[PDB]
Amino acid sequence: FRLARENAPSIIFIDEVDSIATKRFDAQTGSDREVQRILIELLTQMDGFDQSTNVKVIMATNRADTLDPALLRPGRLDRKIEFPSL
Amino acid sequence: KNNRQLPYLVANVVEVVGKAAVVKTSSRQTVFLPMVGLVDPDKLKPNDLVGVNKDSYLILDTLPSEFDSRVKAMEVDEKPTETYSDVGGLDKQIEELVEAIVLPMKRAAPKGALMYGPPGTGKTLLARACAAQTNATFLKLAAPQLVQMYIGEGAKLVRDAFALAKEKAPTIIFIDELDAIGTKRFDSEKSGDREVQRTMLELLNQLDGFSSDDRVKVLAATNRVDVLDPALLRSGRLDRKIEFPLPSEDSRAQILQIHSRKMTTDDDINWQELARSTDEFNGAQLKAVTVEAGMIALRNGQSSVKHEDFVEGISEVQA
Amino acid sequence: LKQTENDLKDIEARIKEKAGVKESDTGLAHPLQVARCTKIIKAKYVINLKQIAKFVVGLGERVSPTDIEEGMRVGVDRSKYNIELPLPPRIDPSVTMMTVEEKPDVTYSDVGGCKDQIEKLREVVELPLLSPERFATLGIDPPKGILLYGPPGTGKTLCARAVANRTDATFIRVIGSELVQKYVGEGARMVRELFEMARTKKACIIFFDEIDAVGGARFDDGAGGDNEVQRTMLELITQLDGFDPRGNIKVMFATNRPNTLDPALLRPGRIDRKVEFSLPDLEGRANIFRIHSKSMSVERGIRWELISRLCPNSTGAELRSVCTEAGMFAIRARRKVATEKDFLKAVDKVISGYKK
Amino acid sequence: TKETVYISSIALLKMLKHGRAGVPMEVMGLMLGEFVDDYTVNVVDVFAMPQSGTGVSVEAVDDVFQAKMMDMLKQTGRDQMVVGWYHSHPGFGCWLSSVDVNTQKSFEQLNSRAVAVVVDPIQSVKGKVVIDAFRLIDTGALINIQALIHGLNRHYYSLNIDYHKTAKETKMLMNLHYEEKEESNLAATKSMVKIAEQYSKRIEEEKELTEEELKTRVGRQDPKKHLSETADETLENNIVSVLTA
Amino acid sequence: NVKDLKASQRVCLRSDSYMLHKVLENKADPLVSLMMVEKVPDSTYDMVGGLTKQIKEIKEVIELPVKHPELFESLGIAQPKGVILYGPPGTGKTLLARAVAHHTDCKFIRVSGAELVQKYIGEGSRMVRELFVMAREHAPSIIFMDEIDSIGSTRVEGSGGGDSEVQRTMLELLNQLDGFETSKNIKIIMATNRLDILDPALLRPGRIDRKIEFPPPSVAARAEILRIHSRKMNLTRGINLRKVAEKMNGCSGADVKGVCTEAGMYALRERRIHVTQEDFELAVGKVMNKNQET
Amino acid sequence: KQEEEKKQLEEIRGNPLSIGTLEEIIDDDHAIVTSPTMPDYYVSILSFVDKELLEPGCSVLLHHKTMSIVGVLQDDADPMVSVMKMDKSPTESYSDIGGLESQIQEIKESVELPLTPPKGVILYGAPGTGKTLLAKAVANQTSATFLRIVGSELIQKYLGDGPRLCRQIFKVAGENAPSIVFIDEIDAIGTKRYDSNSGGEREIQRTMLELLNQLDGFDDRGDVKVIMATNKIETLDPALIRPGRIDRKILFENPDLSTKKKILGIHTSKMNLSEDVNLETLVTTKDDLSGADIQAMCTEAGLLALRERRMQVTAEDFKQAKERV
Amino acid sequence: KRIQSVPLVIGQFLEPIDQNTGIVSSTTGMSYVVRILSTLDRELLKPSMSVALHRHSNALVDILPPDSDSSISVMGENEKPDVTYA
Repeated sequence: FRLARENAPSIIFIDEVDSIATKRFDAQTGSDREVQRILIELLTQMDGFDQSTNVKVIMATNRADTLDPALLRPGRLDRKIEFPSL
Repeated sequence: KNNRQLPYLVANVVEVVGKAAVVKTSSRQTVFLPMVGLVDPDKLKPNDLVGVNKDSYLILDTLPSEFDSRVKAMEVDEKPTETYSDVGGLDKQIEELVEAIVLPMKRAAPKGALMYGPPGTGKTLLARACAAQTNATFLKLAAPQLVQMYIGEGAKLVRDAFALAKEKAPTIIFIDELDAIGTKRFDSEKSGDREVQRTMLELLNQLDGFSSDDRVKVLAATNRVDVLDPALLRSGRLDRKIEFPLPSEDSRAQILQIHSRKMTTDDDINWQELARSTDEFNGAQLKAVTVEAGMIALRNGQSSVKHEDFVEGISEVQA
Repeated sequence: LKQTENDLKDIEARIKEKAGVKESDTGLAHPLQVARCTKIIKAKYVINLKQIAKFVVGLGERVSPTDIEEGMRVGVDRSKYNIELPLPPRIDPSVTMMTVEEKPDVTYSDVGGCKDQIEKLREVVELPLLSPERFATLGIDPPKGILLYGPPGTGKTLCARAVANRTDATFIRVIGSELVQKYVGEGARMVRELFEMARTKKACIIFFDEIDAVGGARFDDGAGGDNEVQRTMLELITQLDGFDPRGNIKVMFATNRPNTLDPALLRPGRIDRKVEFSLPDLEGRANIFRIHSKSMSVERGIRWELISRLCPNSTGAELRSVCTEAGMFAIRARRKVATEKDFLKAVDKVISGYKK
Repeated sequence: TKETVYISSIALLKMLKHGRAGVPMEVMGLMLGEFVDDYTVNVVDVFAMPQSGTGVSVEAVDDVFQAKMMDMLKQTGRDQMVVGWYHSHPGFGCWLSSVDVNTQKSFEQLNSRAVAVVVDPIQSVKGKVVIDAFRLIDTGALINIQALIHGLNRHYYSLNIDYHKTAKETKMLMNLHYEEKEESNLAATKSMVKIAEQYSKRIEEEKELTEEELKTRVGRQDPKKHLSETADETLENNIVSVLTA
Repeated sequence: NVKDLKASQRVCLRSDSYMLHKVLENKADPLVSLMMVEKVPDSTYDMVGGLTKQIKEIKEVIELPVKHPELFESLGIAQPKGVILYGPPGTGKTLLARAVAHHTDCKFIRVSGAELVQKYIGEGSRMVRELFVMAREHAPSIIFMDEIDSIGSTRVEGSGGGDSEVQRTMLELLNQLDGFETSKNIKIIMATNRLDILDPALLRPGRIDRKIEFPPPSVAARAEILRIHSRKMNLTRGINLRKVAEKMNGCSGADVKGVCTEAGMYALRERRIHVTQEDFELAVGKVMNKNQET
Repeated sequence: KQEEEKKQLEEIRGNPLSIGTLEEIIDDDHAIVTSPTMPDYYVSILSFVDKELLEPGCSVLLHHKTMSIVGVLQDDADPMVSVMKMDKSPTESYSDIGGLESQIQEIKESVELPLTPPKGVILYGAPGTGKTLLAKAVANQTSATFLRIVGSELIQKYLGDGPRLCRQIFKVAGENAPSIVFIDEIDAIGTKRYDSNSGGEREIQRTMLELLNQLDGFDDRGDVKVIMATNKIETLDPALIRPGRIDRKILFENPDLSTKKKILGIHTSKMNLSEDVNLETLVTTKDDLSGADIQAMCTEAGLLALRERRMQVTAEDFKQAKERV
Repeated sequence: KRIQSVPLVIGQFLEPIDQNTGIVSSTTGMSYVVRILSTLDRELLKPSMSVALHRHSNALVDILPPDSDSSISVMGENEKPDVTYA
């Protein structure tokens, strides 16, 4: 992400971020503490970095549910584009 | 000069161009070398023991089958001499054994048969009987060893046992309660238990890996097997689903014979009465009756072991 | 006068052992679990029992004149490969923390209530420790090993100790937790020294408490460290099977659970008889009480029969919650001889306060 | 105590070559030279013991091959004193082996005195040299004295190395770098191929500096530093090409 | 010297000589795991402005405790060792926490609650103990419990029994911050619109000394919050923000940003770095959509 | 002088030498050692000081040579025992704790009474009023060596310390006799879990079991006694209980209004007040608080009267302070 | 110059103690007082960097322009993607 902002303008994209968007809702033991760091990371990184857009954080979503509005917090994930089809 | 140290760190080959080899140490260190002198391209191979000058990473020696893990946990009984008079009255599938093992072995075929039926009837014995009869390496490796916290480790264990017993092939591989690893479940959840599946899947592909080898007899004992696959009954895989139910009454008197056999006795004994009053013993319960009887013989004061001794071998609760 | 004296106590031994020191420090190198005699490439002559360069000397005649190699560690590690090789490098926990009591204080002690066991013990243990001959004359030997389960050791060990002492045989009690400890061949060697001292003590009871401690039949060997635990179990089983003379030496396993057994264990010719510790009963408690009482100053006008009347059947150990609880009632009632209600209240109290 | 070691750089490099490739092993073998009066450790030569699959040892020394050579060397006219011991000690300042000592110590017997030459062939390659020679004991000293008579002499205890060759090979050395004319002017008159770069290189200099100068408005990167060192590197290299034209 | 030496002390050891080459600065690095410490964060409280009444209350439950602890020690009390905010959510309450925690010059720490006690024995509670450690190192450091507080920006809505044991061990630390600590202007911010799911032992002072509730808010708060957020963005004169905030209903100070973003969304879609008034009131309803939507 | 006499003893060593752990002291006056860097060598002391001064598996003076034992090295890293509160005739007496007498007699009859029987007690209930205060009460009332240890303090993940730690405690218990054995907060070394294998800590049980091995290794006529303080009842061995040895589970409960009033009358008067403040005034408004919120009502009352800017606290402040804390 | 040379090792620059000094990391995790570029200065010096170290001289030879691909498990990299829209 910094390397991208080292590469700024760069791109940030994610394949089904809803995979990491799932985090521990309880003590979830194995495999779920990364996304704790990693989801909240971007949450901390979205919510914790300025708006000068050389880089957009993009995320593939067929499923936006395991996401959190912490992502959806405006100024951060503003744009929601829906693949129709249809 | 060169030779040797006790021992070297061994390493596993990758390339064998034609003169080229890289290995990675028992210290976990990848080194190329022109394939060294003391070693042979066939001896040369991944998963290998090698005398290797550690400093030079020059493979000094090949190292053979050796203090290499047999997985001390794993338990080998080599071709134990056993007959089919171990547990009597089972001569029924003792034929099926011969039909699935001896006859396939001694002529040119399955790589083994599927047992089922309660042991203590000496399923193992009939295996070990076949292990003497065919004179094939008996391997009883506990599925307790095969169920693993490590990914495909029982597979590795089955892999070692595969080779290690095939080292000693002709072999009868005797699986203890196949239903332990006899579970692939039904679905995509295999993360949780890959092992019981994948370890099973390991042997299957090792079974799917030969047919005409009758040296290898993979003999899977259960009280009854759980899943059934045309794999699980297959020529080249477990071919023959083979029962060992608790044998019939004087099939057990035949066992009770083998049990009432070696007791010094007064001949009060009547097996069939015992054998009918006892019911459906896996053999040793007759012997439970019997050893009680012998015990009860001294508990009856007799060195001779009598029907009463045995009916008191019955009397100590046989359920 | 006092200047230098500490020096040659050491500097000598220092410089002296500084040979042995530098006789370790060659190739960058009792009680061996691991000899580290390292990367001697000509030669390395080492058992490394270790995750760094685990090593073994044998397979072909391999020794070294005094010393295989170095480490200060010279030897076979603990897990042994060939022999000796350079005299013992080995063990590891002191000798044995297991219990060996010949002629235990229990002849009849918690023997109250347990007789079935005790009777089952008798032909398994008593009559053979009396006369293995009759069993040879039966054609068998006694049941070569005997599982005991239910409440352990309360009377269970004592009941074993009984027939041990009832026959005055040596009673070897062994704790499976002692068997499963922090190094390799932990129980093995002990199980060895057991089997060593077994036929030394023969006409004796080898008794295993906590065979659930060593684990029984389990898939837990899949973890990879429990193999040793199993290997110890393997060791024992492997060992115990053949060479324990079980006409004289008695093989007995105390446990909570009879089912947990490694299938090898209950096999005929290994464990023939399989017994539950018979729970101390209305009578057993009384006498088990009565003995618990004798340490205390207790009323003898009252009966431990009387107390055990009130009590349901509980472990021969807990029967002090009956008795020794009234050492206070002795001084609570200030009856140096604690009275009926003293222990009745104890039976009240401990069971009242029990609620578990 | 201040003792004069003298090496044939031949033998030096010979060892190096042998030692450079010798990694892992400490290279082993003779050390050919003498002692001129005291202090004087001469080296004409040296050589590999052949590989020791037993590694460096007092044992792995074979005096067969030396003689073989030494004969052929005597045949060569090649003859010296074996003056000590030189090995390749990867990442070793330290000391070689008390063995190596004992090894030598067994051997310096054969002389008035010897060496065990420390080499880290690793640390040798650095473009500077890494090396030492121990012989741990003295007569008295430069005459050190006490610990011997007090016994228990152990230490690193280097000797003081030197070496000499000649202006002769020096030429033949500096001959390193028909010839020049073919080798020089004209042989690297290739420039113009890069004029673009040669420009662009020079071109790029410019920017770096407006930058640099600017900061004038602390410590280095300084506004008036890299400026010259930058616009001065493309000045010359750009003038030498003129010689061709 | 020997005496100047201290435990943990960073030094130059003579490397190969394994004697001290010299002494260095004994020192270390920060921590993570969802309890991570954030070092004197930066925000100012006038941006949720119009809420400064509570902020002035926050100033009296934090800043004036933090700025001058002794005015309350001249008062003689134990000034707030922890702080609460209560009432309408969504203003960017984190700012209310931070802007003061910023103004106070205090490390504002963020600790996800449910992980402070866990299934792994010692794993969860280790966070608790270490949390007590690296917080006070940089004291004054104003702690905040993540995944607890119902202010609504930080809201997980705490938890009843999951955070309770966490609380019980933190309330342990919060009676421990009431122990030999007496750590004040070391404040876990427990700022919650919900006090039931958490033990009443927390509101027991020394954990939260000065119990203060942050309302309202309303048009006015937002209008200001609006006038704050719309202030940043270039606008079109003639704009009446009160009307816009009069349009605003069920909206909050962070949702106020939505309006300015949507009015900006409008105006940037209007090809305007300026923004008219209409966009905002249009943005109101459009944010009043999402305020009412989902 | 003695400087050099000693210094030569240092001059022996050489230096800097290696702090390193023992493994097995051996009578050869060698011993096998333990290195964090894991050279582990069977090696000798430099003998003036004593092997006996140290234990197998302890950090000892070692050269850089073979790690030859140089002599006695602390390994001051811990105290003389594991983690302990070592007290004798401790501060807390049954009087200082407010009325706990319900279970004071439990700790009295078990420990105090026999000292002229069971070997000790199990504390349960709440700390800071019942358990900790009771802990020292009869310990003071028997006036013996009170050893306070928390299972979290002892929560040893190293295999064998937890026992050795407890043994280090039992080391004191035997020598420092009469020794009150107190055991605090066992949630960790005392939960026997389900198994001896596969991720369950033996050092849990192994600590406890040996602690229990040493626990079950003593019972008395009232001299030396044991205390078990924790909230987890069934994670523990019944042999750890061993009914007949510890039959006392002392489970504290919120001090009843009078026992409260004693902790009140104690802790009300010990925070300044206005005679407006009264016990039954403070008794009644309570829900049956712990002995702490007794105090805590009284404590804050100062602060709330300090919030009134008065050292003599009103009746409301307490009523506020309690209904606060 | 030739003091510098290639066969170096990797670490992570931690922190300067002062100019041409600092604590860094090793890919062996070694962190020690070492030297750095006298080449760089201050603004030239970079406060955390993958770094270049001599083995024995063991000092900072140079920073490493930022490393990327560790685990994690990397990132999407399509440099000039092949897809035109429509």
